[PDB]
Amino acid sequence: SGFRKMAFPSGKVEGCMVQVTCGTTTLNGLWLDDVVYCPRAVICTSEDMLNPNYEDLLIRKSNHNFLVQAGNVQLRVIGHSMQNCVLKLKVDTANPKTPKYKFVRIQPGQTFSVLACYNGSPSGVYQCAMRPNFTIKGSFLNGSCGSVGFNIDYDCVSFCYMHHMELPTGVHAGTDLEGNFYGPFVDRQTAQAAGTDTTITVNVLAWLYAAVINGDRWFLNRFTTTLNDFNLVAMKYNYEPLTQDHVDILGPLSAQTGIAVLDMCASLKELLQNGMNGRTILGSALLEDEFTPFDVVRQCSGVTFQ
Amino acid sequence: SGFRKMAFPSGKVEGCMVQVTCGTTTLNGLWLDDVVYCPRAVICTSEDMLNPNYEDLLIRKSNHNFLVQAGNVQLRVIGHSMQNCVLKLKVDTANPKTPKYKFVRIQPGQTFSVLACYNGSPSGVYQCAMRPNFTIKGSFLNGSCGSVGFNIDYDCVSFCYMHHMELPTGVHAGTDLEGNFYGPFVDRQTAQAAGTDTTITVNVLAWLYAAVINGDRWFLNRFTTTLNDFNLVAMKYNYEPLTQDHVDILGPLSAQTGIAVLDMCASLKELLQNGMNGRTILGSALLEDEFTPFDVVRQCSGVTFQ
Amino acid sequence: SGVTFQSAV
Amino acid sequence: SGVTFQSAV
Repeated sequence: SGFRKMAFPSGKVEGCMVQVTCGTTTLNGLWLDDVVYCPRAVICTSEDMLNPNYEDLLIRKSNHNFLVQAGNVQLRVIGHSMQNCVLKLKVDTANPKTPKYKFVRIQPGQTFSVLACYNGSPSGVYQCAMRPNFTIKGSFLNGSCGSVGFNIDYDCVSFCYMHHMELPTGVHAGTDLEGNFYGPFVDRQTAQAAGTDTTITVNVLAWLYAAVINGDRWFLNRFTTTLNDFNLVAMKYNYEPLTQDHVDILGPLSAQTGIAVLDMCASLKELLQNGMNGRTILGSALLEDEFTPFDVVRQCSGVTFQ
Repeated sequence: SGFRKMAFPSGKVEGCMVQVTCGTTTLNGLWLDDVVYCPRAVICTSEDMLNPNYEDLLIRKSNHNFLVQAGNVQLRVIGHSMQNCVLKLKVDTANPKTPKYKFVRIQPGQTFSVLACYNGSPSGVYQCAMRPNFTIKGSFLNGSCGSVGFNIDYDCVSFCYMHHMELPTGVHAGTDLEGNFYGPFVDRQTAQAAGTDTTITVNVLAWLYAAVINGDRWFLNRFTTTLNDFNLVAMKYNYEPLTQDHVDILGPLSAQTGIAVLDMCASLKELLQNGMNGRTILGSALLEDEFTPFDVVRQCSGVTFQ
Repeated sequence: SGVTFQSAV
Repeated sequence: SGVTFQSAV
């Protein structure tokens, strides 16, 4: 029993973190096989960031302008190239700790673990979601640039996020591991702001199912709703529309608990319309949207507390 | 910026997890040097648990009754002994991945990371606190027995918790790494229940300081309080008394933010008396008590967003 | 209730 | 504001 915001064990990623330095700028990189991946902003002074032309800035650099430190060992850079907003530094040594891995670009609403790192040294691990507005609500300080987000499935690390910057509202923006930003953001010092965000409806429904599996039913009701009528209410409360695909994805949780998806939707509609009136769900006084249906299945028992 | 429930990177502990089997019972153990540590309940059938005499049960076992599996390798047990509620199995091979480590027995209100594990395989990492009633609000399923909690300080792992059981309210009880339960609990199938719990006042104050460091001040006020008067209100709301030592511990956060501890106490008194009236702090609609003053300092910038 | 030991079979 | 790149010096 119990339900916690749970990250994946971070050891497979810890063994990949290194420090990259170019000139006076230092940040983290990810060392897989004989390549180190890091934000291309490592080549910029803070003055370069106002209107960088990265192709122009990088042609001015040579391999020896890049210092890569892995623990107590300097790795010699023997090639470099830029892919979107990431730099790829070929080094003379393959990381003996390279896990089985993939790079994946995730959809909004998916969750992942972040290994926050400073100067190549992992600091902490936490779980977060890609928001609908393509920011993450992370926890990052100066020096965190280059930290990665990931999911793990049967000892294969799927990397999905590399950290680049913090927006004025304190939320975070970054790229996939091929250097493509999530959202409209760019690696330039210019006005950029997070768009209005929305709540991830299918994840709130999954978490209501987690609450039932763990033995709680107080918020349920005898009603149902049509998908169309639910979405009319969702739109009013700044929730994303629920699609039939989301309904299908919630099938396994629905089957485990005996609560039809549209019936859980009627429960959520009532919660949005009336509030919680002093009650909590899974220890929270707000509706939580950072657990996917897969997260719930992975963490909860396969036997419901009836 | 940002503030998340953050665990320590779990890799140093992942390399220590093994599976221990005695008869039909399997659980997790912790392999450090040439010793494996696990709950002594591994030697019990479910019938033995009604009124076990563990000294009697263990004298009936030999070294070869214990099967220890580390990944793809069987470790041969060459000695065994019982220390309180933990069993120590001496094996023929020292774990080459043993980190620098200590065993520590923590005080209530301290936090730690839990590496949830099944059949010797780590599943997830999350952060929790030792509650005042000496339970933890974890997330554990069958097979999780033997999973450990820990803190890390400069590459030294301080292990503080080994998981043993789940109480009827769904909260969790276990031991230090020397096998002494936290709280009044025993490793026997008998009526046991968590005592009434309380809120960890010094941790709520630390988290209010985290909120200020991150740029938020809405809940502050122009008032102060005496320590005695604060504790009169704390007692009314089921908060632990704040001691002068707790006040001293909050010194560094007070100095960073310019908010006297007793002034933050006046803020908390007002929050307890009036509620939040629809507002949130650090994304929560409840007052959070699972961050210690040290957790806040470790995660927050050393420069306040003024 | 009683308690639940969380070994595996 | 602008944005904050989070490298180190």
